Amino acid sequence: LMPYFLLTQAVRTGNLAKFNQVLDQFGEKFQADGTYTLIIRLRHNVIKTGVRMISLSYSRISLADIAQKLQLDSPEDAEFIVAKAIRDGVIEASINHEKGYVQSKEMIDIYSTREPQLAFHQRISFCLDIHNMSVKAMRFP
Amino acid sequence: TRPANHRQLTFEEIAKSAKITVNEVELLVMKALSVGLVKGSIDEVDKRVHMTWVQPRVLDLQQIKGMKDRLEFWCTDVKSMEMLVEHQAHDILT
Amino acid sequence: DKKFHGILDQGEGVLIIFDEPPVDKTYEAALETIQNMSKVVDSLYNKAKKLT
Amino acid sequence: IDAFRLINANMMVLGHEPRQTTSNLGHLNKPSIQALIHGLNRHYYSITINYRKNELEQKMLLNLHKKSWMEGLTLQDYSEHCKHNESVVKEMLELAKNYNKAVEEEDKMTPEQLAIKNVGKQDPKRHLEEHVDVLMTSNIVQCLAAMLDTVVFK
Amino acid sequence: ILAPFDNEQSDLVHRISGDKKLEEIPKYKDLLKLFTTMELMRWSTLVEDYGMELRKGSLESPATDVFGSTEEGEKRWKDLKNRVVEHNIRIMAKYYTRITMKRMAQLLDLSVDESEAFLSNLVVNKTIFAKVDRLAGIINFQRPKDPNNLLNDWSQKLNSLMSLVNKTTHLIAKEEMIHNLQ
Amino acid sequence: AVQKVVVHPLVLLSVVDHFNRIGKVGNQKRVVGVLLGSWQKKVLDVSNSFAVPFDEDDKDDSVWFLDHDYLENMYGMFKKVNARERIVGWYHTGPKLHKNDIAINELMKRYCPNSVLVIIDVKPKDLGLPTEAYISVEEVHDDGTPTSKTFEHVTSEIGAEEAEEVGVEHLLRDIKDTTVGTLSQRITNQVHGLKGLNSKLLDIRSYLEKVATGKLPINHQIIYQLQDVFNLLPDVSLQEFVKAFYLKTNDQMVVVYLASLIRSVVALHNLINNKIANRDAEKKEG
Repeated sequence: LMPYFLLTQAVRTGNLAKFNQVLDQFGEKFQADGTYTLIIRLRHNVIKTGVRMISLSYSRISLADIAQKLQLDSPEDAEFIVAKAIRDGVIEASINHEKGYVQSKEMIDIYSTREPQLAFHQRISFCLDIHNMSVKAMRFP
Repeated sequence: TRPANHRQLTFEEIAKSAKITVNEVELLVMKALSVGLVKGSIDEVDKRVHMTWVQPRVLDLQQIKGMKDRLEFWCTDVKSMEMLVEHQAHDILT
Repeated sequence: DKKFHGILDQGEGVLIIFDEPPVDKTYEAALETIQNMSKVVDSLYNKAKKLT
Repeated sequence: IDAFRLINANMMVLGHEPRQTTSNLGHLNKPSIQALIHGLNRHYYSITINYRKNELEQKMLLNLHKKSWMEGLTLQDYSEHCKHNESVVKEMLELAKNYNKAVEEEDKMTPEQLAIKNVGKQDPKRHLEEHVDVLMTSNIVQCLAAMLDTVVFK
Repeated sequence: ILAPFDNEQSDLVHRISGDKKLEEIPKYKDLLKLFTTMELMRWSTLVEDYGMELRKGSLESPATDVFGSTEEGEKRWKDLKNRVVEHNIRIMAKYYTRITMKRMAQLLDLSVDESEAFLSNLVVNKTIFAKVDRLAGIINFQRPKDPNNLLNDWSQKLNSLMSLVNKTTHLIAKEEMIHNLQ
Repeated sequence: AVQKVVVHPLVLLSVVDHFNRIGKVGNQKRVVGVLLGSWQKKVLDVSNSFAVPFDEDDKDDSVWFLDHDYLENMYGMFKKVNARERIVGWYHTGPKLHKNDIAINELMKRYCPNSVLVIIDVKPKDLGLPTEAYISVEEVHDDGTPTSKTFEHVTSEIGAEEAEEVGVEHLLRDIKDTTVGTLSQRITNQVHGLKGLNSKLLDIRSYLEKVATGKLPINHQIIYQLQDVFNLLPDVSLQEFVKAFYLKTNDQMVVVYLASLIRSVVALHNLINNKIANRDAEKKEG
């Protein structure tokens, strides 16, 4: 686990070339297990973890500050990941491209939204199934 | 006259429809609530009133046609939502 | 110290005061049943998992 | 009910057995021993009976007696139904604590003994599925009946 | 009038009403009429019509008991002022939702700070509920958060509706039997 | 004045047998009889009845007859054989509210002050409760006549009793909907009462048949309620009526989610209670 557990240590963080500090140290180990072709595409998932991480923490952050923290080396596409972050739907709110700040709206009443019932309806119907399976598997005598 | 969607008129509209100034319509509607001809609420800063109940009036053979057609598509709505119940809970009781 | 509840402002000193007893009875008195029932399924190991 | 009719005590003196059974329809219902202590069967006999039933009457006592009109298109004390959804669940915790107790004393003394012994106090196991039916139908009815008035009433 | 508000005062106006011989005074028949009815015009527009009859008639000595001891009068000028500054605040809570601070002080003809001292000692008395403001001047009446009373009062409106649709149904079927019976 | 009425199933049945006994006339007869009962605690009670001889001819249908000697002596027998029992009013078989029942009530009000009537059903088909009762109120008012009197329905239900509940539940022995669980409400008032609201929406559709073609009296006092119904039509779905609805679904389903979670564990403890009785007997018994 220790080479592969050190990989997901980099995923829960927002650093970018921390992925590169793993993929040179244990790039040979991943080809022994035959899994490298899925490993190489985690950089899409590192950057969507990070842009969710930064947008939830900072409300009104300059786009010429997020790139220096993600060691992106370029503010001119630091707008552009945020464009694909909204195109995918990670963060909602707008970008003042004239000024440079990326503002985010504060969250509102998620309790009075329908969506926790969808956390229930998956599990209401599931828990009635295992009660039925406890009936169907019982009376063999 | 207004539908049941809003029926929320403003004080400026009364200043148009009764040509009376702004500083007397509140004295007017407090009389109207006191007599009992209308039942609603009064805002003062957003300059609107939420009328809820009005006194029932009479009507001729034309407003029954309004109560004809507004009643008629309420028939099939009672039909449509019940039709699920005799189809989905049919085996629950024959 | 929660003897009074509210909020304090720094710019001009505005104390937005609000109150609600939110709900406590419905969820956490139903939450502790779940961890009681977890220990029941744990005690099912001492008459089923060991036994059959 | 058991309608009766006399038999002659003169034939009781004769020792002669009356009524000359010519059909297998009499000896269907058995008499009680207490009525047999009395004059049956030395002075009277029993009669098998039934009831004349018809749509003239049978349809119009069924479809007239147990009927209601609004008991179900209405809601039920809306601030207190959810309050009653804690008035059961609160002791259902500690009743499950007894269910977190009684299974733990199994692999023990031969549970036929666990029938005679437990007659002083309440068991969890039967009482623990008792409220589950109650905490279900109180909720599933009240949730469904509220979600039809959203459709029907505007 | 001078008694503090109570349910006992709420039928005290009825116990003194229904009197054939009380209404012989045309003034005082209107006095209790003012406080059974709707809003009372400020305080100044009333005293110009009623702060003068306390000398006239053949009735002056309990009004002299109002007038004579001036410290008894000052306790009775202001308590008569106290009941009529209160008489607005009952029904303004009842018939309004959200009024400005400037509008209420104008119907009381006194200072906006003097208005705030009036609404202070009534809601620590909790006999009129109110949630005032001192930045937008926006006060509001009978405005709790209402988590549960929405669907509760909605369920009330169903049962009032369903009791009414049963009222007409057994009233139509007889009405067809008084024209086309035989 | 009167809260409600209480009808036993005996007097419910004690009209049907008389409707059979005069059913051989064929042509036309309404069953009209004397209703006996004892109203107490402002609640109208109905206990016993019989039927009085009564005929009707169609031409000039204002000629009725009550053989009051049959009303005098048989009630005198019934006052003898049950002194707790007394008169409570009258009834008629009531298909369609016949015309003589405006002064039948005034003919025999010298016995019962609140001489209540009861309209019953002989051919049962409905979705409601097929027993109807009115009350007598009179008015010198509104618009109609100087002498005006119209009947008003006080609510009606079939009361039970510990003696007769033994009888009727033995007399049914038929298709039943007992074992009230999650399903009895679904069919007594969710399958059924939604279609019960049909014949009340369709009932006011039947008065609506006069728009330009029907009967000549128009409205006056029928539309004040109909104006109110579209006015008291409930609130639209824009407010926190949306939001507080999702709020309670997010509370009522959590109790169901806990209760269903318990249902799986209990039957699993039952599963081991069959695996204790399966494996521990095949070596023992064989």
